[PDB]
Amino acid sequence: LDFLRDRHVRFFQRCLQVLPERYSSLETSRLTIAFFALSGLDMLDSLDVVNKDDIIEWIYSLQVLPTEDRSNLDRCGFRGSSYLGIPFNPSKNPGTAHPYDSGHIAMTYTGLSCLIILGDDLSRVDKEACLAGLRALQLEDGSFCAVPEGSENDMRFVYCASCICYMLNNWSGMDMKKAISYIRRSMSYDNGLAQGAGLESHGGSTFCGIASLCLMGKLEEVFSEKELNRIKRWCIMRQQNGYHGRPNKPVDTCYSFWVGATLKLLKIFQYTNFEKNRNYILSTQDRLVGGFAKWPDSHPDALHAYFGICGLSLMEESGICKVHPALNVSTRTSERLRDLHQSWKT
Amino acid sequence: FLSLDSPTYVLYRDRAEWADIDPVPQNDGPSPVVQIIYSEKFRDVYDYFRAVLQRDERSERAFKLTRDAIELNAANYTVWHFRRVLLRSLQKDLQEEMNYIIAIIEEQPKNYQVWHHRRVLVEWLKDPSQELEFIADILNQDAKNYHAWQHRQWVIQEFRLWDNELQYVDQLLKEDVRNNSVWNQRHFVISNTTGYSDRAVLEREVQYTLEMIKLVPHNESAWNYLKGILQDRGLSRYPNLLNQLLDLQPSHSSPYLIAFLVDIYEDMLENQCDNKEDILNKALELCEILAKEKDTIRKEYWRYIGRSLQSKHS
Amino acid sequence: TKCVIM
Ligand SMILES: CC(C)=CCC/C(C)=C/CC/C(C)=C/CCN(C)CCOP(=O)(O)OP(=O)(O)O
Ligand SMILES: [Zn+2]
Repeated sequence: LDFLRDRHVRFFQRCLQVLPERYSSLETSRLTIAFFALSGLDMLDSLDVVNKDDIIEWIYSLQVLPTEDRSNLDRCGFRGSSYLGIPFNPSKNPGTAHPYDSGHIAMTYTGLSCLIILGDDLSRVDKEACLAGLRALQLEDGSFCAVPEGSENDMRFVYCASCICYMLNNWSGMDMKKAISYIRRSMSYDNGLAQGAGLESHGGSTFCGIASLCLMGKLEEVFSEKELNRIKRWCIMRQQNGYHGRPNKPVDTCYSFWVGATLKLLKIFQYTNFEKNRNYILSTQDRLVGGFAKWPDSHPDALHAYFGICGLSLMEESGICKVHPALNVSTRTSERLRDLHQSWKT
Repeated sequence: FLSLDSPTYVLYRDRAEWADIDPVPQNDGPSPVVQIIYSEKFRDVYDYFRAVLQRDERSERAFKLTRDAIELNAANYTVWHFRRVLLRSLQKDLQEEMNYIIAIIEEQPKNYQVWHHRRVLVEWLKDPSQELEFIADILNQDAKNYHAWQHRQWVIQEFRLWDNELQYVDQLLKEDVRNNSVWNQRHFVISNTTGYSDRAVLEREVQYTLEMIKLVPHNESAWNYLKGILQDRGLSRYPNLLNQLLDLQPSHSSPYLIAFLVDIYEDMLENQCDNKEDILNKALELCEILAKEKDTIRKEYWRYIGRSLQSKHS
Repeated sequence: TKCVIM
């Protein structure tokens, strides 16, 4: 049918306010829920309905700053929320020591990302500390972990590392040669990219891999023309009407972005069928509460609401800003970031 | 011990064993964003968790507190880390923890933290004897669970348990020949044991796949495996393949077959074959067949492929 | 129902 823009704006507004205890399992990643909402409002050109200054202070209260003795550099970055009980501090005073307080790579990424969307200039971000923390997360095989205490490692975090280095406009945060090696080794026999070597290729990891290379500006240099053609074939085969993440799996709204954005980066999204994709995405739209779901007649959530909108954006939906397919922010925001980088270079 | 929903449950704030600890509250400042509202019980457990965590108390009471924290939210990675610290400090029975995590994962098979916890345990015990059977059970609730397949490959690789996997794969492919995860597993086993360079193995596999394709011609997974094990050696180097496929076209046709053919013809043009101008037309004819009637949803893609072949071989 | 990515 049609895009209920105002309804989606209210939906994101609610997300930034208060959630039911049934969402307690998102506690440690509240910052990424905030990102979905803010970036979502940005994409609909409605950031005006929120108090940018209040939110910026909240975000800065999530930064893990280096202590007086700077003995915790390997653990700096951002927290997903305040669940540890550390006293509110919007990056004003120095870091308060705590045996288990450290950043999370996906939170450092969405955190910096949110600050830029809100207009902040990142002056209160301890760039060197963040990059130090990032370096500490990389493994021998080139991939990354989410936290210094240890976690699983895969393509998801390689993408996070890439976005962080790109936004801070400094690649000292990683050993790019090893990361590229990891990305190459994840290519499957069917030509898609998996979470890691030998694993089943997947739409999510393919996006993470390709987007990471584009952010490093080395797509052409890492994959041959023959290889890129095979990857393109794998990606475009994902469209059934909407998109699925793996062969023989049911379509899911968020893949309209994961795969769609990959196709855009490979410059062949233009050859996909727009109408069937748009029709599928809209069929998952909740006309009553707003937002989108993974499947039609299913409950909506912040993740699918955001990615469904970015999916629509890829096709230039009337009323939605153009999304930067590799950085995952609006192109308007990516432009402001370009200016920010230029200003630093003085 | 004392279950969260037991009629005699008591808040930690009212327990004598916890009288000496001051609970630590969470504070999102003046204007909280994406704030989750918590019940009395929830906030009570975590207010004490914060306290114990903040003082790095390696006690038996702290260990029991994590069990409650996990029941309230198994996605809190910090809680799992601290529990591992305690498992070591108190030298707990890891065989018992295996039973615990085995139950937890069954209730939440799509949680990242629980799979990571089990992997750390197995590394500690250096004991994979339970793994393959456990994963097979989980794969029974969802045969495509990415977490399960990921764990299964880690185990097999780490403890070299290749002996029966190819048989397990054959069994699952009979249950659902369309499960893309199983085809990937098959390639995983073979390339890590015999490899595909052994002409006897390559033939066995190409034959096996053609048999599955004959049973269900419309299956991207089977076609992707077939092209996968041959694309690097060179599709045009297999003359009998081109004809065996052209013979299937009549009955077992599908866009996957037509696509395979286009790819064969292109390999030929790439290797300066005989009848360059004629082969190119056999390809273009197929591309248009895909665009206009076989894979219409990708109409513009196939036409783009066609235009690419012409400007490259003319 | 949902997509847990972390
Ligand atoms: C916050 C942010 C924008 C992060 C970007 C970096 C990440 C974390 C990308 C994740 C991409 C992705 C879609 C991964 C797959 C997630 N799963 C649901 C994995 C396993 O569960 P399955 O139910 O088998 O998944 P599915 O069938 O949906 O592939
Ligand atoms: Zn989804």
